[PDB]
Amino acid sequence: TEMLSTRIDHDTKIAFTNVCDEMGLSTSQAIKLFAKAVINHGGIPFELRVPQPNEVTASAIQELVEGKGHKAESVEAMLNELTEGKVKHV
Amino acid sequence: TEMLSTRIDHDTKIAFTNVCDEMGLSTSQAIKLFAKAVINHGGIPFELRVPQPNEVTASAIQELVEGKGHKAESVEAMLNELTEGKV
Amino acid sequence: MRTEMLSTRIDHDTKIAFTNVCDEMGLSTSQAIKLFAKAVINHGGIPFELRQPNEVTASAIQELVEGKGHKAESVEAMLNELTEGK
Amino acid sequence: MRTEMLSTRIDHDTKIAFTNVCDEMGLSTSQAIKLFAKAVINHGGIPFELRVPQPNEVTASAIQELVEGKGHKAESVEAMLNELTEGKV
Amino acid sequence: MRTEMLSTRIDHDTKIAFTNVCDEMGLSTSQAIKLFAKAVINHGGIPFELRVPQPNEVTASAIQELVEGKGHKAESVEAMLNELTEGKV
Amino acid sequence: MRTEMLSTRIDHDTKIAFTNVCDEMGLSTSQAIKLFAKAVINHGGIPFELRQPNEVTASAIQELVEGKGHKAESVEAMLNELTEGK
Amino acid sequence: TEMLSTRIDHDTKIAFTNVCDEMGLSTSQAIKLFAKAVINHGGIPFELRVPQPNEVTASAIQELVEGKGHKAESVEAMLNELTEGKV
Amino acid sequence: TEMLSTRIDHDTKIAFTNVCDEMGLSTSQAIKLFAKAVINHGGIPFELRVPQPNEVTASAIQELVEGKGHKAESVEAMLNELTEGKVKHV
Amino acid sequence: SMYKLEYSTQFKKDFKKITKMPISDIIEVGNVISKLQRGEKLEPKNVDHPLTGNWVGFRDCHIKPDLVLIYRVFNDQLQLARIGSQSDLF
Amino acid sequence: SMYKLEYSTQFKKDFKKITKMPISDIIEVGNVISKLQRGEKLEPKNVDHPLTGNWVGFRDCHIKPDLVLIYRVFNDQLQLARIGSQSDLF
Amino acid sequence: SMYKLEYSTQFKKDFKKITKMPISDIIEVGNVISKLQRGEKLEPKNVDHPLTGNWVGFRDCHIKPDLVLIYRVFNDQLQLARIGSQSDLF
Amino acid sequence: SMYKLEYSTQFKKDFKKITKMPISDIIEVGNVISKLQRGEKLEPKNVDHPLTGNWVGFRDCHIKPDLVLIYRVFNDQLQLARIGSQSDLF
Amino acid sequence: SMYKLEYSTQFKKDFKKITKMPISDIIEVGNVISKLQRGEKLEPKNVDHPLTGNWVGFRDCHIKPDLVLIYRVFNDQLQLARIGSQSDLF
Amino acid sequence: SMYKLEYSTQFKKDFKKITKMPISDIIEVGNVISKLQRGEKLEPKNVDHPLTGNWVGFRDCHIKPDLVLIYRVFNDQLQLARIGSQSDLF
Amino acid sequence: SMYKLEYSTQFKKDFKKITKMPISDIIEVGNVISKLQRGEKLEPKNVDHPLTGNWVGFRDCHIKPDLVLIYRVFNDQLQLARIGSQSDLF
Amino acid sequence: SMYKLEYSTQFKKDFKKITKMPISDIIEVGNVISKLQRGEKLEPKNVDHPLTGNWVGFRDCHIKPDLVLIYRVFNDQLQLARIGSQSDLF
Repeated sequence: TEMLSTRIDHDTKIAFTNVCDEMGLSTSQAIKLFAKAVINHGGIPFELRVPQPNEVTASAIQELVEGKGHKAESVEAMLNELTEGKVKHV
Repeated sequence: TEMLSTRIDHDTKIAFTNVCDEMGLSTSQAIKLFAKAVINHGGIPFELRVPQPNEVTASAIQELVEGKGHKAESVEAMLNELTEGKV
Repeated sequence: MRTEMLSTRIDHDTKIAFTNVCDEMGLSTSQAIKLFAKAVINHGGIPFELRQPNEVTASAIQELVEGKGHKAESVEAMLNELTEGK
Repeated sequence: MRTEMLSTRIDHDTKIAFTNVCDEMGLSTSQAIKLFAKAVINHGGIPFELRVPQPNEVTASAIQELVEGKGHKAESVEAMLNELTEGKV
Repeated sequence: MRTEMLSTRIDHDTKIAFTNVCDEMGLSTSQAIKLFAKAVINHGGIPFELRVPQPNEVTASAIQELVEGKGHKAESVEAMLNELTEGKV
Repeated sequence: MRTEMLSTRIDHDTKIAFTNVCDEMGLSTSQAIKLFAKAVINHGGIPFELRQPNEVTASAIQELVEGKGHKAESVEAMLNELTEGK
Repeated sequence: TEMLSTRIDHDTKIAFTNVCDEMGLSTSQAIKLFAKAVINHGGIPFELRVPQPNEVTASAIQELVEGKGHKAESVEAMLNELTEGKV
Repeated sequence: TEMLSTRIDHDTKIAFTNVCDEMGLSTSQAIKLFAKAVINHGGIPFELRVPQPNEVTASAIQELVEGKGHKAESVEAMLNELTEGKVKHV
Repeated sequence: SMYKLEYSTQFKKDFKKITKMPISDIIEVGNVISKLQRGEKLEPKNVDHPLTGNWVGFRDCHIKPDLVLIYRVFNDQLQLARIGSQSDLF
Repeated sequence: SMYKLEYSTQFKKDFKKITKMPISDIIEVGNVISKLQRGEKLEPKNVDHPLTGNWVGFRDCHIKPDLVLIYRVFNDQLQLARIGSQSDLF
Repeated sequence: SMYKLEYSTQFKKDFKKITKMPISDIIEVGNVISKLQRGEKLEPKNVDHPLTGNWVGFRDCHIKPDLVLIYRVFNDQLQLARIGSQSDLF
Repeated sequence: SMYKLEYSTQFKKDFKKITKMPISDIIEVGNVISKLQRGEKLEPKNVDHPLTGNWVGFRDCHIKPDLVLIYRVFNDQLQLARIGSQSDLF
Repeated sequence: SMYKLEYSTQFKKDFKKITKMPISDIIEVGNVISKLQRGEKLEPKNVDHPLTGNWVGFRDCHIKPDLVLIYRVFNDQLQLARIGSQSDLF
Repeated sequence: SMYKLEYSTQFKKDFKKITKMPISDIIEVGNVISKLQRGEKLEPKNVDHPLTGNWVGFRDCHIKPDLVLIYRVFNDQLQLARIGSQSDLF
Repeated sequence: SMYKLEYSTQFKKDFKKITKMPISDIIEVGNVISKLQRGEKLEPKNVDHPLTGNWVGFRDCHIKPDLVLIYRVFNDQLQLARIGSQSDLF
Repeated sequence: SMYKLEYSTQFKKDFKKITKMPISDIIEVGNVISKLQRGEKLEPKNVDHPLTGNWVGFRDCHIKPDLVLIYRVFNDQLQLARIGSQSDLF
C-alpha cells in the first residue's frame, strides 16, 4: 500500500473532518470512496461548483432583502432573546 | 498547512492516477477538489458504498446462525414477555 | 404488467416548491420521483448528498444531558475500572 | 402543518430494488423521496445526471476476463453450485 | 434505411422559444433532436443536469443593483420608451 | 391550453437504441425530448457538445477539388493582384 | 511545452479567479481541465454563446435597413427573375 | 485587460486547436467562453471525465470482440482495399 | 393607483437592442410593462411566473416566446431588471 | 402446527423501544410476526424481500415505513434478528 | 393592394441555391412569400417568429424544416434579407 | 443442446456471499442459470434485458429484485460475470 | 458608528441550536457579530468573503470551521440570514 | 484534573472494545482525556472541534484517525459520551 | 512474428475519409499500424495508452494530434476498431 | 516556389478583407504561403495541422491566432481555399 494525499489549510481540514465524521466515515474512508468512485465512473461523479444556499437560506435572504427582518438594538439584547437568557452579555 | 491523506493499495493508486491524468489533473488536485466539494455541499455529493456492517445487527445475526436464539412458545407469549405485560 | 405505488407525505409548501421546479424543468412530479427511484437503483446508491442519525450516541448524549452520568474519581481510576485492570 | 402526498406508479421489481437500496443506506423510502424533493428545490434542478446502470471497476474486470477467454469452466449448474457453495448443495 | 418519427407534445411558447434557440445555433429542430438522441445513446444517459433557468452574471448584477435601490426612475412607460429608444417613439 | 407537436425523423436503429436507454433511465422518449427542449430554452443554448458546417468553405474546397482553381505565377504576383496594389 | 491563453478584462478575471478559489483550483488548472474536456468530448460540452454575427446576413440586413433593396412587381415576377425562368 | 493561460503539451495544444477551429472559435474565444460560463454557473458546467467511445466506436469494438472483423494479410493489402488503390504500398 | 417605474442600468443597455425591433413590437413591450405597473394579470401567452432559481423574488414573462422580461414588484415599485432573449438572460 | 419461534438477545433489547410505542403499533408488529410464522405472504406495503448486502442470508420487511424487521426462516424456525428503524439496523 | 416587395442583393445570390431545388420546393417558397405579402398568418409548421439575436428587427419563418427565410415588414414593405439553411444564415 | 458453462474469478468471489443465502434462494439462482444455459426465455419478473451502457454485449436479469446476474451468451458458452446486489455491481 | 441589527426568522430558529453550545462558543458568535456591526475587518481564520452567486451581496464567514454565519451590510443595517454548519446552510 | 469526571453507560460499553486495543493506545486515550480534564488545548492531529446538527453542544476529537471521543465540558464537569470509530458513533 | 490483421466494418468506412488525405498522411497511418503489428513500442508523440473504461483492453494512439486510432492486440490479432478525429470517435 | 500556386474564387473574395489589414500582416500572409510553396515546415505558433471531418484532405494554419489559412498540397500544386477568422471559415 501507498498513499493518496493533499495539502489543505486548517479551516478546510476541520470543515471536511466534521462532514466526514458526521457521515460515519474516517477521512481515509472518504478519500478511498472518492478515488474508487472516480475509477468506477471514469470521471469526477458530480459537477464542481461554489457553495449554493439551500431553500431555507434563500428564504432568509429573501426575507431580509424585502425588509421583513427583526430588529435588535444590540448584540447583547439579541443574545439574551435568541438564547432565552443563557447568555445575557458580551 | 495540514494534510488529507489515505493509504490505498497499489492497483487502486495506479487506476486513480491514470483516470486523473486523462482528465488533466494530479491526484492531489483531485482530492482537494473532492474535499472542497464536500464542504461546499455540506455532504458527499455522490453515492456511498454499502456501509460498514452494523455491529449490533451483525452480532444478532451471528448469534442466530450459531443456533443460540431464545425460543418462545407463541407470538402472544413473546409479546407479553418482551413488552413486560403491555400486550 | 404489475405496478405498485411509491409515495411519501410532504408539507404543502414543499409540495408547491417541488411542483414548480419540476414544471420549469419540463416534467411532472410523478415522473421526477420515478426518475429518482430508477437512478438510485442504477447507481446502487443515492447519487447526491445525504443528511447521519445514531440512536446509541443520541441516547448517550441524552443520558449525560439529563444529569445521569457516572462519576469517576480520576482518569486513572476510570481506566482501571473500564479496562478491568489492563 | 398541512401535509399532502407525493407518489409515482412503478412496477414491483423497481419498488423492492429501490426499497432495498434505501434500507441499506439507513433511510425509509419516504425519507429518501423527501430528500430528493428537497434537493431538487435546493439545487433548482436534479442534482445528478440521469443515466443507465454502468459497470463498476470490479464488474468491468470480470467482463474483460471473460471476453479474453480466461474464465473457469464448470461441468453443469449443479457441480458449479456445489463447488462455489463449498458443499451447501 | 427504415425511418421513423420521434415526437413530443409541447405548448406553442415552448416550440417557438426552442426553435429560436436552434436557429441561432445554426441547427434545424430535427437536427437538434437527433443530436440529443444520439448524445443520450452515446453517453448512456442525459449528458447534462436538468435544471430551471438561472440568471447569468449580467442578469444577477442587474438584479442586485435594483435590490440595492440603485435603479433609475422613469415618469411613465411612454417617457421611458422614448428615452430608451432615443426617439423611436 | 395550446399544445403543438415537436418531431424528427430518425433511423429505426437509432429509435430502438434511444428508446432502450430511456427505458433504463425511467422515462419515455416523448418525456425525454420535452426535457431536452425545455433544457435548451432554460440554458439559452444546447448544454452538451455539438457536431460546424460552412457552405462557403465547402464550395471553395469543392471548386479546388474539381480542378477549377485560379493559377498565380508567384506569391508576389498573387498578392499584388488580390490587394489591388498594396 | 506550449500555452493556451486569452486576454480578458480585469473584472472577468477577478470573478473567474474567485469562483475557482471556491472550488479549490487555480485558473490555469481550470483552463487545462477545460482543454482536456474539449478533447475528451471532441466538442465543447456546454452551451455556446450566440455566435458572432454572420457577416453575409449582417450585410443583407444593413442593405435593407439603409433602404437599398431591389423592388419586384410580384412574387411570380420575382421568382421568374431569380430562378432565371425555372418558375 | 490581463491574461488567463495554461501550460499544455504539443499534442493537447493541436487537438484542442482543431476542435476549437472546427467549432468556429479562436482559442481565445473558447477560453473566454469557458471562463464566462464558469462565472455564470458558479462552477464547471459539465462533469470531468475520461474519453468515452460513442455508439459507433462501441459497435466496432463489439464486432471485433465477437470475432466478426475482416481479415487482411498485410498492412499493404489493407491499404490497397481501404483506399481503393490510392496507396498500394508501405 | 400605479407602481413607480424603475429600470436597471442593464435594462437601458438591453433596450439598445430592443429599439432595433419594429415599432409595433416595441409598443407591445410597453403594453406588457404598463399592465405590470397597474397590477394587471398578464395573458396566458405571457407565461408569467416567479422564477424558482436563485432569482430573489424576480419574475419572468414572455413579451414574445423569445423575448423575456425579468422584473419584480417591491413596495410600490415595478423594477425592470433585463429584457432580451433566453440566450441573453440565462 | 407452524414454524418454531426464535429471537436474538438483541431483538429482546430492541423490543424495549418497541414497548414504548402505542399499543396499536405493538399489535401490528405481532400481526406481521404471526403471518411470517404461518408462512403467509405479507402485504404489498410490507415490501418483504431477501437481503443481499451485509445481512445476506436474512430477509427484511417493513412493519411500518420506518419500522423494519430483520428475520429469516431456517429449516422449520422463524428467527428474528432485529426490529427498529433503518438507521439502527443498517 | 398588398405590401411592396423588396429583396436584398444577398437574397438574389441565395436564390441560386434555391433555383437548384425541385420545382415543388421553389413553389413552396413562393407560396410563403405571397402569404407574407398579404399579411396572412403562416401555418404552425412555418414557426414564424421575431428574431431577438443578432438579427433583431427582423423575423424568420421555416419554409421547410431546414430552409429558413429572414424577412421583415417595415411600413408597407415586405423586405427579404436571406433564404437558406440555419447554418448559412446564422 | 446446452451451452458450455463458464464463470469469472469474480463470480466465484461473489458466490462466497451468495452461499450465505438460504438453500432455496441458492437453488433459484441455479434454476435461472439453467434456463439461460438451455436458451430458455426467462420469466417477466426476471426483467431480462441487454444493458445499453458500456457492457460489451452483457445482459442483466433479476433472480430477485435486489439480486442481479450479469451474463452473456458468446458462441455456445454461457459466461457468468457477476452476481450480487445493485450496489455490488454498478 | 454602528449598524442597525436585523435578523431573519430562520436566524432565530438557528439560534435555538446555537443556544445548546457552551457559553464560550456563544460568546465567540457574539464577538464576531459585534465586529461586523462596527464595520471592522475580520481576522484571517474567519475566512470572510462574499458568496459568488445571485446573492445580493451576502457574505460567508466561519465563526468556527463548521459554524458559518451568512450576513450582509445593506445601508446601515447588519443583516444576519443564517448561522449553522455547512450541511444546514448549503 | 481541575474538572470533575463523568461518563455515560454507553461510554463504559464502548470501553469494552477499547480494552482490546494495545496498552499504548489505551494510555493515549487516557492522556487525551487528562488534557481535556485540565482544560488544555489538544494537538493539531487531534482535529478537536465542536459538533453540529443533533450533536450540537458536544465536541469530537480524534484520539486516532479512526478513534473518536465525543465529550463536552458542562459546568465543572468533563462528560464523556462515546468512544469508537466514526461508523460506530455516527 | 507478426499479428494477424483484423479490422471492423466501421474501420473500412472511416478509411473512406482517410483516403481523401494526402498520400504522406496515409503512409503515416500505415507506418503506425505496422509498428503495432510487429508488437513494437510506439514513440512518445503517438501518446499510446489504454482507455480507462469497460473497453476490454482497447487502446488509443495519435497518428496525428487529431487523428486517433482505436485498437487492441488480442491473442495474435491486431484489431483495428476506429480511425478518425476525437469528434468522430468519442 | 517549387509548387505551382492556385487559389479559389472565394480566396480572392476573402483577400478583399485581408487587403484592409496593415501591410505587415499582408506580408506575413505572403511569407506563410511562400513557406508552404517551398514545402517548408511552419513555426510552432502557426499550429499547422490536417483538418478532420468534412474538411479532410485539407490543412489549417494560423497566420495569426484569429487568421486562418485553409490549403492543401495536391500533386505539384499548393491550393489556397480560404483565409479568414475561425467564425468566417468554419
